[PDB]
Amino acid sequence: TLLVHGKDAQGIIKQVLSEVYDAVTSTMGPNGQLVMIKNGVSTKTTKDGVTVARSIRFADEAHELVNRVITEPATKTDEECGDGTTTTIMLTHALYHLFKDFPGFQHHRNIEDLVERVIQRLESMAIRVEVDDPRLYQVALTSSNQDEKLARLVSELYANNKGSYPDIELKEGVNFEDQIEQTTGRTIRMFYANPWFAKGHQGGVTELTGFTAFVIDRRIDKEDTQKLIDGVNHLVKTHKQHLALPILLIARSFEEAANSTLMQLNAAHPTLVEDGRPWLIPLSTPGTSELQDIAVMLNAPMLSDVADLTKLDTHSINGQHGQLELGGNRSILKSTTPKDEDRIEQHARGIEELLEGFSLSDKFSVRARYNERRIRTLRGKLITISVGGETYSEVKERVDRYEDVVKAIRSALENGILPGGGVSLVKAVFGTIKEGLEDKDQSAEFAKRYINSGIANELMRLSTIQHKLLFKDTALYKENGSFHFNDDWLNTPTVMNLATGEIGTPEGLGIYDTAYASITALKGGLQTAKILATTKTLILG
Amino acid sequence: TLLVHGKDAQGIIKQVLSEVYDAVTSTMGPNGQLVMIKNGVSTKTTKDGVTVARSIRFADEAHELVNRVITEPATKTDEECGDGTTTTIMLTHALYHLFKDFPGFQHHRNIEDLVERVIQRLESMAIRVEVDDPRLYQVALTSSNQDEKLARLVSELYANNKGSYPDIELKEGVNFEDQIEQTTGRTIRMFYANPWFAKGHQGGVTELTGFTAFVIDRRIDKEDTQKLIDGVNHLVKTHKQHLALPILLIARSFEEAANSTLMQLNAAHPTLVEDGRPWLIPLSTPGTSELQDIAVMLNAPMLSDVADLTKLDTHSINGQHGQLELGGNRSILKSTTPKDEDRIEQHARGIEELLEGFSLSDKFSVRARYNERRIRTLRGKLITISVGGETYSEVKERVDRYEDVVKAIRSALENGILPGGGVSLVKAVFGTIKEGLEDKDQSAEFAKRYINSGIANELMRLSTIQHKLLFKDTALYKENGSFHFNDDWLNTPTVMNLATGEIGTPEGLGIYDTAYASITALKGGLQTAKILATTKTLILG
Amino acid sequence: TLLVHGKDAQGIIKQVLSEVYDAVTSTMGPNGQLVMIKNGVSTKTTKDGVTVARSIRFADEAHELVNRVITEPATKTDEECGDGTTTTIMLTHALYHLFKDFPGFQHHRNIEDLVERVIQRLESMAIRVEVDDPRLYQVALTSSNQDEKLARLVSELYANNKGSYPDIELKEGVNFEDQIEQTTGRTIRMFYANPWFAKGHQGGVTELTGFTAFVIDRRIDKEDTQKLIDGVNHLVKTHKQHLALPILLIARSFEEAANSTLMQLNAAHPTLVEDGRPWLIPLSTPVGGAIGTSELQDIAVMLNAPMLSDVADLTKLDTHSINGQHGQLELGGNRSILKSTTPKDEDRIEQHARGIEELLEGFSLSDKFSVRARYNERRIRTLRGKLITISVGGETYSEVKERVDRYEDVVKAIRSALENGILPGGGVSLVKAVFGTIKEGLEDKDQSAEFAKRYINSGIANELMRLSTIQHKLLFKDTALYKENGSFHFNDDWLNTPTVMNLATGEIGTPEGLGIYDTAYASITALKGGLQTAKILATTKTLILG
Repeated sequence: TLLVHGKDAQGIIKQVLSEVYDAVTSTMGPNGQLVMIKNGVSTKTTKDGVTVARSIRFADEAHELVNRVITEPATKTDEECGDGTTTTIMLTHALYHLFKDFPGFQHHRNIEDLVERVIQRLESMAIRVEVDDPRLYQVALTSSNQDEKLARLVSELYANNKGSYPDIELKEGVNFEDQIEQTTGRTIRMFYANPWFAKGHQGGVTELTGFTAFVIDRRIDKEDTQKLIDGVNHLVKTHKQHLALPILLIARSFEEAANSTLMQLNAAHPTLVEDGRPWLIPLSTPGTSELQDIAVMLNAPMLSDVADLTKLDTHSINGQHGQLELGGNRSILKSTTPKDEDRIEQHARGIEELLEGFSLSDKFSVRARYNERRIRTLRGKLITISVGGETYSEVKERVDRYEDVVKAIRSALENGILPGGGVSLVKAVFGTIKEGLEDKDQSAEFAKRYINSGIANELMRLSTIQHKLLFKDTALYKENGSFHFNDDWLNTPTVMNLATGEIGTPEGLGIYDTAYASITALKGGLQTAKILATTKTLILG
Repeated sequence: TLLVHGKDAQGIIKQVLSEVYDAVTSTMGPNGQLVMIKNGVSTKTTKDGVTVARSIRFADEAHELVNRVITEPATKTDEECGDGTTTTIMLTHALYHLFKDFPGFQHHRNIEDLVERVIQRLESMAIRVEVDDPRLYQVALTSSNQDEKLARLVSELYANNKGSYPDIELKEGVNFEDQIEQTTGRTIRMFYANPWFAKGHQGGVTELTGFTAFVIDRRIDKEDTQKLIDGVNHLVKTHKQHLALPILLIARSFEEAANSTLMQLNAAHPTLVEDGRPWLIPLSTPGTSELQDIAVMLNAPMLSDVADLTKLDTHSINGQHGQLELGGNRSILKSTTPKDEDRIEQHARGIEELLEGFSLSDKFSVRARYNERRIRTLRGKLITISVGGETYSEVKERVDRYEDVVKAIRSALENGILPGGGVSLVKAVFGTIKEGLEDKDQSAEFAKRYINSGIANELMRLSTIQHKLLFKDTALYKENGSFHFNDDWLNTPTVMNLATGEIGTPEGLGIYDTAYASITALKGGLQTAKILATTKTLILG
Repeated sequence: TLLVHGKDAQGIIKQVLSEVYDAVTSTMGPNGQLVMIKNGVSTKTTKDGVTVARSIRFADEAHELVNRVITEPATKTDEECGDGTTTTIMLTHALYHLFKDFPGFQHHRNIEDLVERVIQRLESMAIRVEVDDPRLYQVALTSSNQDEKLARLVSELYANNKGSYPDIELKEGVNFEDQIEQTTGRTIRMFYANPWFAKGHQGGVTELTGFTAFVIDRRIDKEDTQKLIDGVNHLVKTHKQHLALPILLIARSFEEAANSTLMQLNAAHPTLVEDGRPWLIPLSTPVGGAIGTSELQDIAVMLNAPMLSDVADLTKLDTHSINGQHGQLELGGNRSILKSTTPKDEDRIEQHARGIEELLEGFSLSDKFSVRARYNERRIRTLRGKLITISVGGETYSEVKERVDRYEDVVKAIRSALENGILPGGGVSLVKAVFGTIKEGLEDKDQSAEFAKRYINSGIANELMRLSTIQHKLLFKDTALYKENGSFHFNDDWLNTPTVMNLATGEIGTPEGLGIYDTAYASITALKGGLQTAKILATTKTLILG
């Protein structure tokens, strides 16, 4: 195949990045255009930044090779958070032109360094919103495409449950009206290894009022078949007196070689079978410390090896008499005694204490957010909303609109809130320039690198891009050719509510963004911009 | 694949909308042309708007992509009502030009708001015609191609049965004269799960003079096989004294796993078999509240779970001694005692009271119309007319002529009536402009948005389009180049009867349209127009 | 696929109609050209209008789409009557040019009404020929392509059998000479409801020497399944002593719901099965309407069957009502054929035939030419008709099968001649009908004011006169009628004594004098069908190829 080198590769990169920019940006604003996507023999018409980005294709192999670098990192890998895909592609294009404008390795190490200081300001500027705070409604109203009914309902659900963070699931209903099902119960990530072990022997929903759980770490296959026979028969023979059925063997993965062995082990002792219910259930989980949470909830001992089942005692074995609901998708706990809740809360505090002693940068990392996900599983309530409507298509669309509201409010309380309308980036850039210039200690170095170079000024012009796209062709850009920011506008910003038609501050009107989305957009935008600027060779072979 | 953006996309959209408009509109009027459609190795030649719309194809993928947005929403999704597809494509084309003529987001929100107020006028102008009202004869006389005998008979059939909406079936008779068979009986949506349960064990028409029905909600499969054995044997053993055979188990769906179980349960008690007839029949229905109607008709209790069959009493169990005719397509009730009719009428009033307390906009929704479909099932009589004539061909043609009359009268009473000839839309536009301008409170704002802009004036020109296509090349457009409306014509409109050849008022001559068709054409025309106007991107990958 | 709209659609339609017109019309006349058709690896050379029409193809889809509207209605649907396909295409082309010349919906509604009044004159002009009348020979001579031997033989077969109308079948013989087989046997319109009930259980030709028929009036479906079980088991149990198998249940229509029930009823009594033959056969008749009711009454009289209104009437029966015949019957998928009829039965049939004849004797002269009288005559002909089987011979194999087809054309012509009527040939009857209709409307002083405005002043009347001449022109151009001047023109005097030319002899005279006639049904249907297809082609503006 062909090999592209020199001015031609940098020629292709520029063209692809241009075409992707135009298609994704036109979506934004009050004059937001619509994109018409073909799928098979149907037509889907939308204005969703992610969906447009996911679906752009090119004919040439060279063009497509580049296209998988600008979209796909914020498209295929980004499965957890859908929002902030429009923004990342936007900043990539912006910062790419900054790198082309100040060439050479010495400038690049200065650009990368200033942008890194701006990121530190945005991480500081984040407003940590509380559960009771009414600002959640404004975030809910914006994310729901100006829904008055939905934004009221979801905001109330979090506000009424002051003390516990509600986990919300969605199902396609039957009626025209919506129906809410609130439950005081914990959701676990464990599920059936094989459908045979459930009630009715066909993957049903087995309800229990007593159990004895055991958490194994290893992935179980044909090699552990003998260790299970030695393990299970040890407890059934020796330690039967202090044992509440059924015995739950929670692990990472159960292969079909091991599942077939444990089916026969149930048949070996037919005396312990009560109303069809098998007395031994293998349970898989899709992350070592998630099983530690599973162990604490059900008073189960943590075991490394399968052969450790033999060496056990009354001190290690603890059979619970609560209430559990096993399932093919997930298991649900319900009845938790005051003695058990003391153990769970003590374990939850242990995770919280670890988060208290980390740096400010690591609080926004995957480490801290996973540890917060551990806490919420250990202390959470389940709510099931069945969404309704007039047709079939109107229901499933309303389901997606609910899911966007939930994702927005969850991340709002979790991560933070920043002034919307392309304002938080402008405040951060103008803040960091002023801070470095005003600080008389490093003012000599700061002026040489950024100010006198023209990097500082060029970076100010970039932050404006989002505010421009949002509020062009409106009454802000009416007085002159283009609106320009000053020192006063940083203290009291200026936007426009497109629904109402009024001018004010984002704090006054109520326009906000999720902090994690806007920060990741700048981090990811910087990395992808740098790669594109510094590529000189395309290999198609 | 290719990606179309900019002036090309709006260029493609403009062309496809043009070609579809020409092909569908040429059908309308006295000089109504004809379209010649190919299907396999034959030729269908028709002037049916829907059929033309359904069958238009394009060679290019870009062109076909857009074609699925203009035709297919009023073609593939519109299965309940065939009429009002020509009108919807007509208004789409009209309103698309209005959006291109007043560009920018600020104008668009004004257009959408004025058109919305026109819709509120048509919904108010609609004559909800009553059963006893003699205007049905005028609709019947128009639809039957000026039949004096047929329009009288069918109108009398509806008028004499004041209180019940008659369901009409048609059969090819034997005599010269027609013969009418009136029956005071209801049609139900239930039918056989398996052909074995019928008379003769091969899906026959089982006639009964007594039964004991039970309505289950759940979909029944292999999981409910044990619950049926426990349920059926409980009633047959304990509550046999107050039980009239056969026992009807009405539900949502019966799978083959459950049907085979209930076949064996019939064989378990051979003493209760009378003349071959199985004493237990499963009955499926293709909408939770439709089973509630089924429950009320047959004095059956509503049951959520299959296991609820065990916990039952003489208070809950009620065996009827009427007359029922079970069938593979549908079941038909006949003998209803005065005690039962009191229960049905009371339940029907409960549905009517719910409709009384809704908003005016929701009366034309799917919610209200489904609830009216519930009422008509609960209070509906079956009539069988056997159509006769001189030959064989004259009979089957007269059968079709009867069917068009029934379709017309049903839709007239159900939906509403409006003055035809493209007049009701002109009266609506000219009414709404006058109301807003005359109202001195909002006259200042109304003039700025609509009148001074030229929106109001341009909207008046669009309402004329249908009246133009219908009565061009005739004696209305004879005196001058083009006919123009005035203030006086709104009080006494002017059309032309194409059959007779006379000039008068639609009220005088007798030209009418169904209200739901004309309203939904404007609503659907507005949405599709807006989308086409605001699209800038076509993705073919 | 592509979409054709506007002036291009009307452009294609005009071209395809032109090519089909040229290919089919060239067949007609004394200078009648010949068409050479390719079929597989052989060559068929013919001057037959229908066969030319069926075989014309086009390459472009748009062209073939239009071609299926001009040919196929008078080609694929027209199975009963082959003749009058050349005539139908001819008039389509003519009336198409008329609709183009006077455009607009107001003109069109006037054209359709005038042509309708021409049709009414042709139906009035039809001469109802009698069996003994020698004119049938002239019709036979023209239809046989001037055969002296065949036209004599077939005309004699109808003339000698004065009283009974002969049904003629044709078979490929062995000898050089022809052989005639006359049989006293009737043809009935009943046939199998389902192929299972026949001999071999696959729609075969079941031959019987005894039966017990029962004629039901109603159309039978799923509603009558219980009434059949009660009915059949009543006769099989109670009245088995006076019952000759099989039991024939003749009715209007048997639906598949009822047929499946009667299959099981045969299986219920396996003792009465003889050599595979099912003892119960449902039999349908394609009639419909209250005119159609009385054809089943003929079916009832032939087989000594009782007339029954309802299916439930099968229960209340007795030895007086039930009558099992011991004749001979041949059941079939197309039609059933009776053969052996005892002198006792023939007395009942002739008495019933006289009852229909007496009804025709006491009606007015105008009503004798109506649908009522002609249908009642069709009843008589079925009740008194004989079966004749002619085995056609010749020198080779190909000469035999060609002569078979030439026989079939003569039979079809003479049948329809006696049935429908006779009109003066040579494109004379259409000219007489048009010139009659114009003169009648103009001379009638009551409606003369309106008639002049719509037709005469418009130039429609005069343009319609020019069209009726088209057939006469094609037939007698390049001959001594069109010799004195450039073109022959009709006058007032020629309507009283028309002028043609016998192409065989070479003489000038009147069609009545020389002996040139057409079947009335063919000429009427050509005008009706030509008008409908012409209207469609003129008013089409769009072609969808997807």
